[PDB]
Amino acid sequence: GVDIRHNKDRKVRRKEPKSQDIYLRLLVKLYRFLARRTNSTFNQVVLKRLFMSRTNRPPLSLSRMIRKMKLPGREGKTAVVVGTITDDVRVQEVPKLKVCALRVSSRARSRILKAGGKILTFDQLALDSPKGCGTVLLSGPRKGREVYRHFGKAPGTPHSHTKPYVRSKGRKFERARGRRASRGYKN
Amino acid sequence: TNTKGKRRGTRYMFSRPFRKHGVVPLATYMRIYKKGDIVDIKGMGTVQKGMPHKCYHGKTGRVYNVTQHAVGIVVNKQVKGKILAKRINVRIEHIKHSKSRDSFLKRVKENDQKKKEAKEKGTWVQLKRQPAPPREAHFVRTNGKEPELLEPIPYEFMA
Amino acid sequence: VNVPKTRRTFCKKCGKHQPHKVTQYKKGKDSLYAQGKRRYDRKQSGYGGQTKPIFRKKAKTTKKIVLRLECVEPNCRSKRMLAIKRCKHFELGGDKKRKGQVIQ
Amino acid sequence: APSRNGMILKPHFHKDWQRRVATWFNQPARKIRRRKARQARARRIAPRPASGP
Amino acid sequence: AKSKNHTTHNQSRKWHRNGIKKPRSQRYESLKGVDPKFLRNMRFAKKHNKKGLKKMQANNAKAMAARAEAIKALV
RNA sequence: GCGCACCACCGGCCCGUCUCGCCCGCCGCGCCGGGGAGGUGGAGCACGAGCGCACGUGUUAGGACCCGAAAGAUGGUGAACU
RNA sequence: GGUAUAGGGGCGAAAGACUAAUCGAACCAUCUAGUAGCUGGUUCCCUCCGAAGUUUCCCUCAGGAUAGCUGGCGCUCUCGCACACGCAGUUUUAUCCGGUAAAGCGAAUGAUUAGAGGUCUUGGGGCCGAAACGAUCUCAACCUAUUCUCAAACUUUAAAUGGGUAAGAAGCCCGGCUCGCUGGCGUGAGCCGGGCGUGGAAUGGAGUGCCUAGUGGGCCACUUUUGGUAAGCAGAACUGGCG
RNA sequence: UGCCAGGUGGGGAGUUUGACUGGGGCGGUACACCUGUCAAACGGUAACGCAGGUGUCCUAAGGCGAGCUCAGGGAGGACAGAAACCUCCCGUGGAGCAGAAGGGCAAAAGCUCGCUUGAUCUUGAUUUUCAGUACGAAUACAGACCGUGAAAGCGGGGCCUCACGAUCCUUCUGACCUUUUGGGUUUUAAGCAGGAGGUGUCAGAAAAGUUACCACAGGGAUAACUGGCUUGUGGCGGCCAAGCGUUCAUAGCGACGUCGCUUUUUGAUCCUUCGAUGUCGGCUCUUCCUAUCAUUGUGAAGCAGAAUUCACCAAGCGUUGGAUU
RNA sequence: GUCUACGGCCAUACCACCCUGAACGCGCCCGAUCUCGUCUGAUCUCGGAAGCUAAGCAGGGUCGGGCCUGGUUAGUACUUGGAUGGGAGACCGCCUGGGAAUACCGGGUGCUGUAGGCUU
Ligand SMILES: [Zn+2]
Repeated sequence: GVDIRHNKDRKVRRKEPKSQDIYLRLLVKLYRFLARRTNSTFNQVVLKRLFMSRTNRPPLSLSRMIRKMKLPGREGKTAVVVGTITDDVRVQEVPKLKVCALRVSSRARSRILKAGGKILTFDQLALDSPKGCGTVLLSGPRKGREVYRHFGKAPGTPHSHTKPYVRSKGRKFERARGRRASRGYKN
Repeated sequence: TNTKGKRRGTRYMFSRPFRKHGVVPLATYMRIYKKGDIVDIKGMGTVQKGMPHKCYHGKTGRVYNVTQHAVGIVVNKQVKGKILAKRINVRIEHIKHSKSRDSFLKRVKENDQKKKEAKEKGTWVQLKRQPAPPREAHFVRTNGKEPELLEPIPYEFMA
Repeated sequence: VNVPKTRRTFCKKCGKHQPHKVTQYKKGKDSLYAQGKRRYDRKQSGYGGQTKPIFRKKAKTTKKIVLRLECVEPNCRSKRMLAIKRCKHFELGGDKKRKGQVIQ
Repeated sequence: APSRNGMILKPHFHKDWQRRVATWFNQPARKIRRRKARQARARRIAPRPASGP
Repeated sequence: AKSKNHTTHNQSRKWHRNGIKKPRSQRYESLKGVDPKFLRNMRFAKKHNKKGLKKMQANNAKAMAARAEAIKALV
């Protein structure tokens, strides 16, 4: 006879990756041991990000990684990205880097190796710095997907700039009553 | 069903009190308001332009915009699912300064004074307010005169 | 309602306040060659009877009178429609009523 | 009935499309037949180019 | 076949099931709803804030030097 | 202290539109073209995240979870009863 | 017995009668698995969470859409890893809001009883009078001090309950810049640099983004209350239950 | 005769014949809006609840600046009287502000004057039903042209709360506006922006009846039976006592008031039943109730006998034959 | 002690009657040429300083009316929450907290800001 609301007693956070691939599970075991032994929170963050789904770890662009490493203070530090590193074609000068990532695109890998940089996997990063010392943790833009453009306040509402679900943009598919001031109203 | 009129049910709210009709006093006109000032809204029947809605009567909000002779104020209104902070434009006569924040500001100044003081002395002074404590047990002196006996009054039909 | 035939008001082309001649607005002919009229005729032609709905549920008994104001100053002559609230009695220059007189 | 921000679409399945559904289970057989016909024509025109004029 | 017209019996319980909250207060609120002349003046001031940056930097350096001298005198 | 991702805000940029205004170019000097500042509208830019396949749920068009009408149309057969 | 009239047709001394046990539109096949907001049914186990009959719109009222109630997927952070920010059907401290209960009508408006002083003022019946405010009362509306009873659409007053706020770092104290706004100097706002931390009680880990089934017939009970004589009647407000 | 055009054309064909509703129909609009109450002192809140109002009107009844105070009452002055005109005083608004009501207003927001059309044009922001979407209405601003006053200032309609309308189509206005398709010119047409023509079932179908010849999918959400709560009404019984009763309230009655009982009448509700509970009477038959017509036993009188009504225990036994319907 | 000009709170300031005002000041008051507007210099405007506290105004008084603030009314009316409390009901009582308003009886009858005067 106790009044406790069991509505949110079960936490929905992930515990193991849903992927059935074996290399990711081996990395999960390694970082589980590292997080439960070492006092560093870097291992815990890396394990949590490894648990995340594909959409929750967007790819990181080479230009974004370059601009994040160019910040003063993180000189000679290894970049740790749980997603994938993708080449950026609109950048010419690429300094040498120390990048740790699950995957790297072929073009980005060629660019980094030609620039004189070094690319490491997560097991190599664990062997080098078990507690993640001298590491810069980076991630891609979470809201970069076009899916989030359709989220938020619904269209046809004042002060809303949400992209509606339209079969094909055009003159006679929208921008009519509800959007034109000359036809009914607008928001 | 009831009508959705703006001034429906405001027979007594938007009405001046007894022996206080006539010309509006000029202190309300000649008192200033700044941004972020806590102000309680009270409608006035004499002035109709810029009159706030009946739902905002008695509600208190902060000032965010000040026009020539009106004030933009954000107030919290609860409508059946949630509380929304919404901004309304209210003329000067329908607005008053709130002393609730002034009472807290005075206590803040007292705390600053009492922290500047008693610091070089080293004696830490109690700054936090405390609820009503026990009544600090004391002695009651019955000097000579004994306590007065109270006999219940017998019933009698008066009316 | 009563309105004067002259009204000094804002002019879009001139940009300043100038006098305007005031007239009441009336509907013109359909000219028989509008796109909607042509579509209506081509749809009504042939068999099938009446295609478009016919409004037979009139309720109100007045129209919003529209004032056409023509700029008096030459070289502009800019017309502009001005709307007024509903009224079932409209006139221009109609007997300004001579406030302070007798009634017989 | 629309439900919480779905795309407005108009499927063109109001006719008797099931009677006029055209399957493609004969695609590999058709490819084999075309290949055989092409080889037969090439063997017919022995010194002439396979592609043609 | 008359039905019930209107009631709000369970509405309070429905509201409080999710725990209705006050609106999210965030610092640096939006400037929507401010008079256009004031907005223009603030925009001009922000645009011209870059003017006289060296004077502000020199004044800050002088203030830092004064504070350093004061703390050296204190110690 | 450098400050990922993300939120709030301030600025900046692109296109449509309004207002005030001053100058630029020429193969054709004109009912030419270009540029500024200040508001506003856009599903926009602001160092990217999409494409293909598979699975799950929800919404529809189709027979459409299964069975159910009173009706309508097309073409044929009945005066062996009446 | 033969023959002629075949289905929106035939035929009918007329009953909507007959037309192969069917006739207010015969029978067979096809469109056709026609449509149904309406009935009925909807197949194994365990575990966890777990509702609504409410908002507004619809020729809407046995139904949908939209919010609400609900589930799932997560994500961003704090930490019993001797070292905590924020949030609340709570209370307390100060500040405002109300016009209901109550009370009043010797105070405004409306109703209303009865006596005293009033040719206040006029008028009707009357009696003493040709009449007379000359004496006598009376009934009519009014007054001067009183008196009896009232008001959901009255109120000078006026609670209990209740509704917004503030109880600090997103705050104070200085120094300097910008302003095409405002001004005599000044404002006011925005920019940068520096100094000061437990800001009433008690309990809670919080915030955020999407996919989203079902529900949109309710009923009962303490208290308040509308119509009705009353109703296991109809219709409302808070809370709690059945559902 | 062949083809167009106009008229006639339930002979024939297709279809429609709103919604709420203490069943439906009839009656009304509670269908779009506004005022006070309902409404329980934030707000919001139902009924075919109560009292009402609206689909107008205004070139002034809008906007300024100035001057006066209104309704009413008293005292006075030739015609002149209760009401014509003039003067003095009192006069918190008891007048007026267009309407229905509420709020509000006194060197006004009222009346009279003088000038005027801020009832003009254009971006946005916000408020009321809100889903926090439109429409309508409204509030602070801003950018131009203005009106008025000496000026501060006020005014982009009416002192505030109501007076109104989506898509499509048509019509008018505006740009030295765009396209009109291979290029060029001109009519025409299609475009952008701002008004109007209207959907009163007022978030907006184009819409007459009957069926007793009827049909189908459903509903006891919804009626006509019974039975359920209540007893207004019907029937029956008490309490007080002004009087009727020749005298005398209570032998028998009983006004003005008031308290109850019954479901053997009609009412109200729709709780059970619309995949069916056979819908009035009469005949036959059994049982039960007393609110007792008569019989048994008694109390009472305006009970001399007879006759008689009033009351008590009391349902054991009886409560008939016919004309009409 | 007090007056004028501009005010703030708007009756403790208002209303009725009586008494007193030394000086400045506020006004009454004298005229219509000029400015100004009316049927009338009545109001307003203008040009003045022969008379006055007569009046306004200021101060005081009324066992004054009213107004403001207290006691009484009264822990009464009412009211949050509670009970397997009473009663046939209408209603009432108790526990737990808050707490009114008339009649009736006391006190008071404007404070104050800026600038400029008089009693030097
Ligand atoms: Zn012009």
